[PDB]
Amino acid sequence: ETEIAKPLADFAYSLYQLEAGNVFFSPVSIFLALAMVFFGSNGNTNTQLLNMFKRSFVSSLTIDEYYASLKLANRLYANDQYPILHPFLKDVKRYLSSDLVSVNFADTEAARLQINKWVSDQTNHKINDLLQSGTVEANTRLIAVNAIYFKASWDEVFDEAHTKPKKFYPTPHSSIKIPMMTQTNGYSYYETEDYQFLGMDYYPEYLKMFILLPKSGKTLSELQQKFNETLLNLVSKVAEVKVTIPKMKFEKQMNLVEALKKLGIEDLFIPGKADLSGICVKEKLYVSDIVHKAYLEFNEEGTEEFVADHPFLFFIFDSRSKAILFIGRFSGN
Repeated sequence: ETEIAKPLADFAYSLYQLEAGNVFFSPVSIFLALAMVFFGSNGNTNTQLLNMFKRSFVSSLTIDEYYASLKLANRLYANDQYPILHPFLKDVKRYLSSDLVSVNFADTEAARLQINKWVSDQTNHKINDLLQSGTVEANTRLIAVNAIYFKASWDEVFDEAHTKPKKFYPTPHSSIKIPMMTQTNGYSYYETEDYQFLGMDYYPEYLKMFILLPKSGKTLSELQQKFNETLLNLVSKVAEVKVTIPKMKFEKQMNLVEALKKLGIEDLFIPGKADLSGICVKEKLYVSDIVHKAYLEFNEEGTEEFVADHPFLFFIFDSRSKAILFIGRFSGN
């Protein structure tokens, strides 16, 4: 549980810094995807994986997460031609509640459609078309598709009649008028010279969303180069706040190969060089594409003093495991 939290949060931020005005993804979803190939990898492939996200222990994390709903859709799709080692299929289910499925890549479009529909199922049809065309090819060996579906009501829902459009400042010069939610209520709170830090509970209340709102004459960009830690900000919160935050919708699809390459994971995507001998010994597998989509709303109702009217960072936190389920940024597009 907590043993995973610290390298998970360090991985979360590292990817967040490689990122575009608004950002939204699930560190946990990608981290368990990496977990799957780590389990199946050896040699240099496995070392670059191990050095990236730092035997598991994650089976302790996975058991934490379920029971509103939180559903993981973590899955490898392996070309038909390849026999797959049985211990890997057992461990990936036992310790990660994930699996590898052998699939007919002949008829590339139909396989792609079957996968996107599988992903739709586990995401109550809110993560759809996760695979874009030309991510699968009749000779593709291994693709990883990756998402978490999170639906939860605010502990303290907003009164829709107070949702007034207000000025939001991508930069102190410029301005754009957007719908914002307001209410006055009890919230977790902490403050420095440089930012405010707000906690908004979901229900159940160990699910919370957090916002780091830069104060004073500091922009998000300069502040970002000073974290993360985010997990420590957790420990320091204690307050009644009048909260005004944008009411918005995040739907980010991301092909992660280039970010993960930049992070130091490379052999995994190189044919011939990738070592997935723990998945298939009778043929050379390699990852053509890891694809991730993340959906989430700032809604009066939840997912689907403090005025967040300039750029801010946000993350969705599970206090049980201390896991950063989602991390993101809102800059006004």
